[PDB]
Order: sequence, then C-alpha cells, then structure tokens
Amino acid sequence: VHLTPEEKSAVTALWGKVNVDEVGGEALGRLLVVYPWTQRFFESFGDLSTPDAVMGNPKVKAHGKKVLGAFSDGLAHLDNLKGTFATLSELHCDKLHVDPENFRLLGNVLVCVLAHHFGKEFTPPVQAAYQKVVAGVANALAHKYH
Amino acid sequence: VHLTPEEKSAVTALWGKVNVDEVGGEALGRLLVVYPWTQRFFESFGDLSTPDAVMGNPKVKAHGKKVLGAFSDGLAHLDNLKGTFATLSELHCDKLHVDPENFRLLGNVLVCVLAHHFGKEFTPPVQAAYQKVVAGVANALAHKYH
Amino acid sequence: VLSPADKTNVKAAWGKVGAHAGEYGAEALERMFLSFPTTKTYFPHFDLSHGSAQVKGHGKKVADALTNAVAHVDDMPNALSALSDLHAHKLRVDPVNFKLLSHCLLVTLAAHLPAEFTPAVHASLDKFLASVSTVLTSKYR
Amino acid sequence: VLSPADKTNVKAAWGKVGAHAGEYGAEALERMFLSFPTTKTYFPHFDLSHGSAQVKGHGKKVADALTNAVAHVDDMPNALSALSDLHAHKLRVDPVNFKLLSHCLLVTLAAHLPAEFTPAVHASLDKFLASVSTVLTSKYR
Ligand code: HEM
Ligand code: HEM
Ligand code: HEM
Ligand code: HEM
Ligand SMILES: *Cc1ccc(COC(C)=O)o1
Repeated sequence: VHLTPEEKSAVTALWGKVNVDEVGGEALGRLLVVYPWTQRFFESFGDLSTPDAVMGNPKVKAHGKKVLGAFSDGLAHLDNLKGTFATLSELHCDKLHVDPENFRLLGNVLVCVLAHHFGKEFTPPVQAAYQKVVAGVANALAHKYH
Repeated sequence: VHLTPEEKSAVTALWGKVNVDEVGGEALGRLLVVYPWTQRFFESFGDLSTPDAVMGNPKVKAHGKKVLGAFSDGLAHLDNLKGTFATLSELHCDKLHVDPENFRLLGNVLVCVLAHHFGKEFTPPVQAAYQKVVAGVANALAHKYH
Repeated sequence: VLSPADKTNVKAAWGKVGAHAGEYGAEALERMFLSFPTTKTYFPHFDLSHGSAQVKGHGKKVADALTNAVAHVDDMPNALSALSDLHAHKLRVDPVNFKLLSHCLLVTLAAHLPAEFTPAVHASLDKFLASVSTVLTSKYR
Repeated sequence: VLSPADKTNVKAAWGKVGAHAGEYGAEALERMFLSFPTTKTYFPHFDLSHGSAQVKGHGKKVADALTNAVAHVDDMPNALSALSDLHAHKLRVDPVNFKLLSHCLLVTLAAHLPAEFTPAVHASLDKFLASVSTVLTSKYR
C-alpha cells in the first residue's frame, strides 16, 4: 500500500488515539450484526442471538481486540503485508474457508467504527488513506487463495 | 496450479471439441445481455440495444474470438495462469478498471455456454473441473489488483 | 426488479421443467456440491453420495419451492417467508452460496433445455434467482 | 427485503439529516471520489475539485432522492423508476459502485449522527441502501 507522507502521518495520528479495548470488538460485533451469516464462523462464542448480546459478548470483545491488533501490525508493515499476514491467510483461507468478500466487509466496518468514534476528525482524506490500508490488509488475508 | 491430473484430462478432452469461432462470441454476447452494465466497456462496438442486436453484432463475435483465444492459451498452461494472463491483467485492471467481480461473471457465463452446447455431455465432474479453470483465469486477471 | 418480460420468460422456461422438477433440482445440488465442496458444510448430516435418495428428495423440495416462487413472482417475500426463516434466521447461509446454487441451476437448465435457454431467457432467469436469493437471505421479521 | 423494524430504523435515522441533506450528500460523494478514484469516471463532465459547487448541488439531489426513497420504502421500484432509467438504462453504472457510495453514506452518517448509528440501525441502513441500489441497477421496464 502506498501512502503519501501526509497520509501516513494522518493515519498514525488517528490510530494512536484508538481505544484498543473497544474498537476491535465493535467492528467484529457490527460485522456479525450487519452480516449475520458471518456468525457461523463463531459458533463457540456463545450468545449472538441479538445485537446487544453480540456487542456485549466478552468473547467478541476479546477476539475483536486480536483483530484490531492484526490491523495494528499491518500498519507497522505496510511495505510487507503479504508476509505479515502469511500465517493468518493460511488460517482464514485454507482452514476456515472465509469467502474473500467478507474480508472486505470487515475492513469497511472497521472504517465505519472509526468514523463513529472520531466524528468530524475522520475527514474524507483520512478515510481515503484508511481505505488503502484496509484494502491492503484484506488482499493480504486472501492471498493464499490466489 | 490447482487442477488434479484428472481435472486437467477432463478439461483438455472437452476443449478439443469446442468451436473456437462460436463459443467466445456467445459467451461475450451473453455477458453483455445478462449483466447489462458491462455494455459500458464496449461503447465503440455499436448497437447493443437488444439481445438480438448484441448476439448478432460482428464486433462482439470478433472480440469473443480473441477472448476465447485467451482462454485456450490458459488451458495450454494451466500451471501458470498468472504469467499467461499477466499482460491482460494490466489492461483490464490498470487501464480499463474493470471490477474483478466481472471476471468471475464472464467465467460462469462461459460455463453456461459450454453446458448449453454440450448438454448431457457437460457432466457435473466436467463442470467442477471447468469451475477450477475459470476461477483461476479470473484470479489471474485480477492479479494486478493483488 | 423483474420486468414484465422477465416474468414472462421465467414462467415460460420454468413451465417447461414440469415433471423434471426433482431431477433438475437434484442435479443442480449435485453440481454445486461437486464444484464448490465448501457448500457441503451446510448439510453435515446428509448422505451426499452420488445419486443418494436424500439429495434426490431434497432436490425435489428445492425445485418445488422455485415453482412456488414462480407462481408468486409478484409477492415472493410473503410466499417465501418460511424459507427465509430457515435460510436467513437459522442457517444463516452466506449469500455467496446462493450465487453458486443459482449458477448451477442455470447450468442444469442450459444442459436440459437448450432451445429455451436463449440469452434473453438466461438473463431473466438470472434476475429471478437473484431475487429469490435476496428473499431467502434477508431477515424481514 | 426490509422488516417493519428496518423501515422504522431507517425513517428515524435518515429523518435526522433534515437541513443537512446537501451537506451530507455532498460529503458522501466527496468521500467516494477521494477513496475510490475509479468512481470519478462516471462524472467526466463534472468539476470534481474538493468543495466544487457542482458536487454540492449534486449531493443535494442524491440526498433528496434518498429521502423520497424512505417515504416510498414500500414501493421503491415504482417511486424510483426514473432514477432506474438513468442509472441502469442510460449510465449503465456497475453495481460495485453502488456498494462504494452506500458505504460512504454509512460513514457520513456514522461521523455526523453517532447516537443514531447503533448496530441494529447500521444493519437496517445497509439493507435499505442495498435495496435502493438494486432498483437503480435493474432494468424492469
Ligand atoms: C480482513 C480482516 C481480518 C482480520 C485482520 C482478522 C484477524 C484475525 C486474527 C488475529 C485471528 C486470530 C488468529 C490466531 O490467534 O491464531 C482471527 C481468527 C479468526 N477469524 Fe479473522 N480476521 C479477519 C477477517 C475475518 C472474517 C471476515 C471472518 C469470517 C466472517 C473471520 C473469522 C475468523 C475466525 C472464525 C477465527 C477463529 C476464532 C476462534 O475460533 O478462535 N476473520 N482473525
Ligand atoms: C475473465 C476473462 C477475460 C478474458 C480471458 C479477456 C480477454 C480479453 C482479450 C484477449 C482482449 C484483447 C486484448 C488486446 O488485444 O488488446 C480483451 C480486451 C478487452 N476486454 Fe477482456 N477479457 C476478460 C474479461 C473481461 C470483462 C469481464 C470485461 C468487462 C466487463 C472485459 C473488457 C474488455 C475490454 C473493454 C477490452 C478492450 C476492447 C476493445 O478493444 O475496445 N474483459 N479481453
Ligand atoms: C434457489 C435457492 C434455494 C432454494 C429455493 C432453497 C430451498 C430450500 C427448501 C425448499 C428447503 C427445505 C425446507 C423444508 O424443510 O421444508 C431447503 C432446506 C435447506 N437449504 Fe435451501 N434453498 C436454496 C439455497 C440454499 C443454499 C445456497 C444453501 C446453502 C449452500 C441452502 C441450504 C439449505 C439447508 C442446509 C437446508 C436444510 C437441510 C436440512 O434439512 O438439514 N439452501 N432449502
Ligand atoms: C444510493 C444510490 C444513488 C442515488 C440515490 C443516486 C441518485 C441520483 C440522482 C437524484 C441523480 C440526479 C438525477 C436528475 O435529477 O437529473 C443522479 C445522477 C447521476 N448519478 Fe446517481 N445516485 C446513486 C448512485 C450512483 C452511483 C453509484 C454512481 C456512479 C458512481 C452514480 C452516477 C450518477 C451520474 C453519472 C449521474 C448523472 C449526473 C449528471 O450528469 O447530472 N449514481 N443520481
Ligand atoms: C432487502 C434487501 C437488503 C439487501 C438486499 C440486496 O442484497 C442481496 C443482493 O441479496 O435486499
């Protein structure tokens, strides 16, 4: 992913303020609520029967934290996303068989959550930079499919 | 690289019976009819105003022949689809900006065309092998997007 | 959204399926399971062996459901409500799978009714199946 | 297919836009043009520079069209026939682009109406926009 130095600074500045305890869980949570079929991959997570149940689910929050952590690592290795996510790609593609379209969906949900948390600070230019990142992460996750 | 030895034999055996002068035009024609927005990429081809107009358009038939020629090239190098379609990937992705979902659509339209022509002969196993082929060709074409 | 012509095309082509309902439905399912093995995941306790009686029976159910959808093309949400409860609420089927089965249904029809499978009819059937898929994958209650 | 709950969620959320119609519509477009440059090829005759008057005015048209869609949520194909003629018949917009603008609309709503953008409401809005998208990309006349 190619980010101008200005975009890099804006992305980093915003990411540094992200609530690492909640953002990831809210993104994963909204994915499960907005795209119900994704719930089939989390049978062991317990209660996902209602939106409130999904969002407040401790396992969803914990796992979402790992997801956010994965995005955080991608931001630190934008020059080598394929290598950084090699292991995760094998897991999601070869083992879980997650359809690629879903990687894109989660990426955009994360973008919606960032917009939700930062409001006006999440400007169109900031979003544009983040779309490059999530697209890059999504691509890397699905590379074992290629 | 993804087809089993048996899948390769099936694909090769059937392709030998394919009319290279008709199938491509039929596939492209149907893509334009079934997924009308694709007509936008062929503005200079003339009248595409109705199904019959599309299917009878000389430029559509002529281009389909080139498209089929590309598929034939892929079938002769099933283990290296990425390289076989490298040049075309730059054209469709970098220059034409064709959304990759359309590559998958054309692939499945080709499969429908093969089923239409071969009927009973286009058995489930034969189809399965071909789904591997068209998915591989679509992936190769979207390579510049990866 | 189906055009008047789409509705006319769907009714005429599906009308030609007649007694071949279970047969085509079963073939479409078998084609899907063989071409896209991940789809087998939705039927963990099924006998999916080639020619199995269970798949023959299920294919008949799927076919009959489509016949019903065809008869109620102007109010599918109402007519297919029970099927939506199943696929969307309980099974939570990924819509990508509906695209796979719909494509396999088209391949099956193309293999059995060449004269009826014209580009225009092909186009109409694709829209119809996409509409059915949208209804079955949406939770509207 | 929208549930009775989806319809009320959309009406309540979009109803908050009010006098911000043009502002939000313009922003959604700006977000789309900047984030997904390819979408700009559908507006070659437009002045697409940030804050251009043409984009502001067009953003208003899009926003108002959505307000009309909300008002006719039970009969969109009929109420949106004119826009379908434009986007499906004349412009032949690829459906992927509707997904992009829909996403940018959700982002805009999330950034301006945090209290309205709950998970359930977010779900309803996505379904709503996907519905509008289907009508605008389908040729049903
Ligand atoms: C594109 C962004 C995504 C990222 C960055 C991501 C990241 C992660 C990470 C870090 C793990 C933990 C792996 C480990 O601890 O070894 C994981 C596991 C998993 N992911 Fe994803 N993921 C993504 C998308 C998805 C999607 C869309 C689905 C499917 C709807 C999915 C389903 C799962 C499942 C089921 C697990 C296993 C959880 C368990 O049972 O412990 N992921 N993901
Ligand atoms: C997935 C398989 C596909 C194959 C194998 C394929 C193959 C080809 C070939 C061989 C050419 C000629 C290249 C040249 O000599 O310059 C070409 C051109 C082109 N293709 Fe494709 N293509 C595919 C899919 C698509 C799709 C899905 C679209 C758009 C929806 C598309 C749009 C075009 C256009 C606009 C051109 C240039 C036509 C012109 O000369 O004006 N292609 N393609
Ligand atoms: C053209 C679209 C489809 C139609 C019309 C359709 C129709 C049906 C019908 C009539 C039933 C039987 C309901 C009953 O028990 O009374 C059924 C069951 C089922 N369908 Fe579908 N279906 C479609 C697509 C799919 C897809 C794409 C999947 C997943 C790949 C799927 C998975 C299932 C499963 C798992 C069952 C229940 C099987 C069981 O008894 O355990 N269906 N479907
Ligand atoms: C939620 C979906 C959308 C809605 C509600 C919408 C609504 C509208 C409206 C109200 C107009 C003005 C029609 C008039 O009064 O003359 C319009 C024009 C147009 N739209 Fe959309 N639109 C949507 C999505 C898209 C997308 C995804 C694209 C492509 C990226 C697009 C491309 C255009 C173009 C090129 C025009 C013509 C502008 C002009 O030359 O005046 N629209 N749209
Ligand atoms: C009612 C509704 C919500 C989304 C959609 C379209 O999604 C598809 C294509 O299945 O329809």
